[PDB]
Amino acid sequence: ADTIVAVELDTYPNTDIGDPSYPHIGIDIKSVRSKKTAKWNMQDGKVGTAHIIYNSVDKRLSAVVSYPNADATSVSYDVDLNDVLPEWVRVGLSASTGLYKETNTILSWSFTSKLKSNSTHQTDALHFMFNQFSKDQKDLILQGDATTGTDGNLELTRVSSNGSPEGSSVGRALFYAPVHIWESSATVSAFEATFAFLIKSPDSHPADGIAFFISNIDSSIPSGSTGRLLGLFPDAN
Amino acid sequence: ADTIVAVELDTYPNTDIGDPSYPHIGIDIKSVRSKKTAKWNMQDGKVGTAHIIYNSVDKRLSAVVSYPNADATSVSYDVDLNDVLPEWVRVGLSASTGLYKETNTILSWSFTSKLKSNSTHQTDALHFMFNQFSKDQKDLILQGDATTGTDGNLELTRVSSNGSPEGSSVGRALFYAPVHIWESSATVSAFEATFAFLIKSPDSHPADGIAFFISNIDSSIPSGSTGRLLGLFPDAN
Amino acid sequence: ADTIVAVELDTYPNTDIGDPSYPHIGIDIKSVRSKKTAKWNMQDGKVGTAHIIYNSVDKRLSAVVSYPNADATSVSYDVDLNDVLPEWVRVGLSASTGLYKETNTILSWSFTSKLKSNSTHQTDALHFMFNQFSKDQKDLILQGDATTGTDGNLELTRVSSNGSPEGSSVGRALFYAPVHIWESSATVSAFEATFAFLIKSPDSHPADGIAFFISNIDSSIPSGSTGRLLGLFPDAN
Amino acid sequence: ADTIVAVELDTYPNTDIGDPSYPHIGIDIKSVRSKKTAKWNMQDGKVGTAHIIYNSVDKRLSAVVSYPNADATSVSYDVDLNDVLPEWVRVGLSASTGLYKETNTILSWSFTSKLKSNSTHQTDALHFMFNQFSKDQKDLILQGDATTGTDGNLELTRVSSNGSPEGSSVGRALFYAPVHIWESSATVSAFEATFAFLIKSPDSHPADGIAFFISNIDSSIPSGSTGRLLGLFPDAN
Ligand SMILES: [Ca+2]
Ligand SMILES: [Ca+2]
Ligand SMILES: [Ca+2]
Ligand SMILES: [Ca+2]
Ligand SMILES: [Mn+2]
Ligand SMILES: [Mn+2]
Ligand SMILES: [Mn+2]
Ligand SMILES: [Mn+2]
Repeated sequence: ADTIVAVELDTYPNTDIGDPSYPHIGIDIKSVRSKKTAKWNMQDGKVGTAHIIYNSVDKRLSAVVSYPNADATSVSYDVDLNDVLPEWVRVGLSASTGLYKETNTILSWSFTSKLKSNSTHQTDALHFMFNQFSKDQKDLILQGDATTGTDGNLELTRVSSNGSPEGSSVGRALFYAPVHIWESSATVSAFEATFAFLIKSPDSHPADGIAFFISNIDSSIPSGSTGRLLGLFPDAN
Repeated sequence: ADTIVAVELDTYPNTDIGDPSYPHIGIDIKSVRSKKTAKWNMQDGKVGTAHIIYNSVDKRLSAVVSYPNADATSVSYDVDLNDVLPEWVRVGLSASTGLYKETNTILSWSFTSKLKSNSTHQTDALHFMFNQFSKDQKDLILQGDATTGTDGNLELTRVSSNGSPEGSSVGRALFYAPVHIWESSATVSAFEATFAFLIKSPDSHPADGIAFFISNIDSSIPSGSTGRLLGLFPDAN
Repeated sequence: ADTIVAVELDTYPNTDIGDPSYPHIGIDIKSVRSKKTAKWNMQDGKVGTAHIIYNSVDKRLSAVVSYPNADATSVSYDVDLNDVLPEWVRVGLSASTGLYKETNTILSWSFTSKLKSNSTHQTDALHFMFNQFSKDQKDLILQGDATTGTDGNLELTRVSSNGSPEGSSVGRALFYAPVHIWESSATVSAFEATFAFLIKSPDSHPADGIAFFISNIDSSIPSGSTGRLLGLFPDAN
Repeated sequence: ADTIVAVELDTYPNTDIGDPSYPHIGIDIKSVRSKKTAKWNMQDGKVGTAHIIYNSVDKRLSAVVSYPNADATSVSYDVDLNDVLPEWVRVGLSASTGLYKETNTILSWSFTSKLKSNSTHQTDALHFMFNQFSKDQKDLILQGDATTGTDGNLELTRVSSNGSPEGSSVGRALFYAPVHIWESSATVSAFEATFAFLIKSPDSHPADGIAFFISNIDSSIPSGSTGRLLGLFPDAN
């Protein structure tokens, strides 16, 4: 009733769980215990951009977190979303804070996803494009402390009037229209997403990080999703 | 609180209103009293396909209802949706029946729509692709007697087990995610849609017709939307 | 100077090479000796549709040849196009005949391909859409006996005035604009293509088959590309 | 044999022709004598972005040249490209210099274009995406002094090693694949393009300007296309 696949950006390495010793990216299937991990070179206060693709033919969850001038960090995990995700899913954004401070602002957001059938070709599909959120932003489902329009951006985490990334925070947002994972006569399916993000830390010990996650249209933030729980996974591991 | 712009397919010409004397297409702004009209050559039991575009620069509501081998029928009206539609709209499908019988089945359905901002370029946008509806069809909002999956199609109107188009009927359906008409820093906006439809009449006196309409996320079928009221307009004219 | 990756549709099983004992699909890297194979259930005179995807993160050449009502046939091979294809490639269509007769008509043709950079996001990319070829068809590069506009279709192989698939034939066609495989600051690349095809055989012993292939902008049909050589590979194996 | 429709960015107002008295934008059909004009507020050394759309239903050439924080400048002209452009066209970029200096660098470039037929729906079409040009840039046709990869950008005009916009210059570039304006069974056609540009002037008296133009696959720069001739129109007016 509340299951999710997440692609997470980890700034604050919680050794106690199983994350490497520095900032890392990887795939989480069912829990905080990411299945695959990788090391990315944090650039505090710098502009970033994430990417993520997959499909049934191959069924391989892959990611690419890039930085300008800086070199690429990727990770790939083999999994059957067919077996994991609800036939119909929802797409949103999560970011987190707790003891540590950090900014979680989204500049641009893009989502592509299609479904190939038996009939002939070019069956079903959907796209959502973002470069600036509004005070309106009505085809979006925000959770908790997310803020849209702050500075004309999707700000997952709590911010002040001067910047000052707040702590002990948590919220998220998902596109209105559900998504279609797999189907009766579908033999070739696909998903594509990219997203620029902006993490800012006055501290050298930045918060927790960000995260792009897939779950049920019903997905809700659990208890103390705060902290390293990036509001993707309850206390279970 | 319940306003709409509609592109309608009129099979049953109700002289009493203002529709020409044979089947016609045109633009309806606020009421049944379509603003522009045109004559299209009905092909009962044959496969059809509608199209419709517009934008602010130009602000001209235009349409093209085609038939294979058959020649094109188009109509164009000058209007300010900026002035008419809610800043945030919804996209759906309507078809109608009353004293007259006719089929209103959708084979394929496509929706494209984008928003150009000041920042730089390629700001906001969305796409929805359809070639076959499901028993599921969960990212769709159906109204009344619409049926999804019947034969793997979106069937706006009431059908029997042998075909037999039902009469005195009415229903519709809209994509889940709202749409974004105009905005703060948007100076160049656009909308694009095409759709194949299938109207079937055992009778020579076919029902009412079909209709592609834009309204509020709140849009609901009025009283006796049945008949020529194609469930787009209440009794007001 | 003349290298290619091909996704081929094999109707006429030439045991002497290494193809299974019935019609099959698979990946060919450098030669006729396809690297991966699979069994698809031919439906002579019936409408078909092929699909094919891949990318660097994963680097896995995958395919899906479907038939309506009929079940799916797929194959997947792990390869480094980065290491194989010219930084800049060309996209076309090949089909073949020799001792055996068969039809090789294309109804629809679709090509999607993009390149993700370091700068920010949504870097480079291209699309080409086909549902009917012309007597014109000017942004297409046809080779040999291919015919465009015959019946408003791309007909790779030689046809008569009554149908009568010709034999001992060979030709192909590619989109004008070159394609961009990999690049300096590209860390996330992708390719997507689908295509409906129509193979017709008065005989029970149909020709050779079809094939979607990637090569150099310079790609030319070799000697006796005819036969099982599907005009993709010279005599080398 | 050499005809063109152009959307031009005019920095250097040549009163002697018919351009207003300050920088302006407008539509040129057959000649320098733009048919429609409008006033845009130049921002030297600042980042800009142009847009342009049209189609048969409506047949209205429209444009939007925007600047960040700054307000929009648009122009619209009614014309029959069906009657003017070759059934098959080419898409490129032009910029100009002469007595006056100015920079003409392109950051991003985007092209969308489709063709609706009788068959059913979603007939033909093409897309080209740009955010950074290469030393390679092989699916592009550059003319004269255009430079690709200079700083990872398409630089239409002649630049030095320190910047120093050169004078008395002229060149352009077009996408490889031709374009399809109108056709046999096409009743609903469309074209869409946006583009960010960067004009830089050490002087207060900047060169000539930029220009997005449509012509024949054969289009070549005429004599002294230099100057206000923005290399779009020969000496004829
Ligand atoms: Ca952690
Ligand atoms: Ca009527
Ligand atoms: Ca063979
Ligand atoms: Ca001038
Ligand atoms: Mn972790
Ligand atoms: Mn009417
Ligand atoms: Mn073989
Ligand atoms: Mn001028």
